[PDB]
Amino acid sequence: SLQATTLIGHGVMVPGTTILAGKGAEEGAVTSTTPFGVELQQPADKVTATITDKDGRVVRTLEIGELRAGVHTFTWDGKQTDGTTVPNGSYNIAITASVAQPLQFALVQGVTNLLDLGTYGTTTLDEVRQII
Repeated sequence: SLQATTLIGHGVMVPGTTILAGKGAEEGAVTSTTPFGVELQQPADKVTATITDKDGRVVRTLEIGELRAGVHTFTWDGKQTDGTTVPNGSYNIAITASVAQPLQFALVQGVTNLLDLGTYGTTTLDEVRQII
């Protein structure tokens, strides 16, 4: 209970592929995206990430590179392969390495112990790879 409860209000990286893109409501707001990650059981020589929009169109392919085993997180700049910035909305990442567990950002909204992640549903504490 103590360990679950102090996560409320923090972000967690959990299995999933979702990235959210958007702008703040303030003047001058630049598009930002919620972090993504990958868990590797073995170290990786090359790491590639493909990002699709809701229609499933590839808007960017990322070359991540060499990564040691374990948990890693990244933030996409929200720009397409042609330099333009993507509309506000949901995007999905697919990651392959040479098994890869993709990680997505979720906000902890409460507890039930189970973490309530809102839209993402629930997850147990052990499925949390990183707290932010």
